[PDB]
Amino acid sequence: QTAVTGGGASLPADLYKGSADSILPANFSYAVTGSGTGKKAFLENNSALFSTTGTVHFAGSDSVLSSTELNTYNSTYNVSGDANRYGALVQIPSVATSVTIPFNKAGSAVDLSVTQICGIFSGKINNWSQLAGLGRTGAIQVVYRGESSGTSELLTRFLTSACQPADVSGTNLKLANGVPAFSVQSTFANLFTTVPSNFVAAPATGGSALYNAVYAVDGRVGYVGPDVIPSLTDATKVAKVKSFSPDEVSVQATLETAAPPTGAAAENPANWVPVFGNPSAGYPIAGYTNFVFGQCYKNATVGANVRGFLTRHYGSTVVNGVEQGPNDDAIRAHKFIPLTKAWRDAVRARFATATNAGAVNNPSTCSGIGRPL
Repeated sequence: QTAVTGGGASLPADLYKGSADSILPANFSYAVTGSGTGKKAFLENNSALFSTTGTVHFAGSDSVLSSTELNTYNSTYNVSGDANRYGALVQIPSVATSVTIPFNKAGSAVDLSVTQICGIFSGKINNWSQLAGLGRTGAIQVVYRGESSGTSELLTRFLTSACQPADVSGTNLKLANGVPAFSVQSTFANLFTTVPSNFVAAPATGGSALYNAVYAVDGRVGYVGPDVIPSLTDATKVAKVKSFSPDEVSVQATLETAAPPTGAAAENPANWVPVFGNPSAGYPIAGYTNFVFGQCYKNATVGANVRGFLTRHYGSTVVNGVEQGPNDDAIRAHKFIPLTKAWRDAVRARFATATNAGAVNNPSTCSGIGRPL
């Protein structure tokens, strides 16, 4: 009977549950809501947001925990001396992912420069004829996620980092340094003083509904994680960016540029999710999608089930002479990027190994405390 209740981000949802190769155990549930609702469900321990009851045990999110979220959590659920505290939370990367740019406009292969992508998503470029050489004409309608979304956060972090003032001049983006500028937003509409009229919210929650909305009306463009894309390589339907298809992220220029935190750095959940807004090589729109767990569970079987999952997902095996995580074949089959060995080792050592003071249901740290039965 023991249930492990979660949900959140749509981007990794099919890797996690519902496919023949999905990686969460059978007793883990995963209600797809988008990352913002997932974080709220965990942080406020509110399973109604996952259409169920009881304690929320985890969330998936491709939106990082904010400073305010962490401080509110600590001061509510991890109070010094409080016998009723839940304890610390755990934020860890799960896989890395690109963000893809599906579009619905017949013609030749499309390769967008940084300037052009910035122009489309700011509203500056609003007609296909304004994209030189693409052989296309007509209004561009941009489909975006109405709910708080990790995919939105990943895309807007890239746009904030890469777009120059001249790329977004003459738009409704909120000002920075006196000029329109992208900012990091999990609620995409919050980029703007007023949303331009050629931007439309997807008609249902989740990236797959956004994807289908792109193909419902000629001339649309959107943004979505790669798993739902039927073909990442068909540049007549999924744009290249800077000459790269979305399966050409440079692991060297992204994941390998940050090592796992240690010591007090490892006690701070924010340090477990590096961000790479402007990679020096390769397909440039990429980041981590993450889990949020409790460190401590009053239900010992939930704690054991979480540790067991972590031991597999962050494990290490040598297959055909090549080291990999145990789930890496499924990760790649879902069009995602496995974590590097250093990160898997660090997560496994700290969070999955019960004798470690930082581990899920470590007897010393978690003694008498935890998320409720």
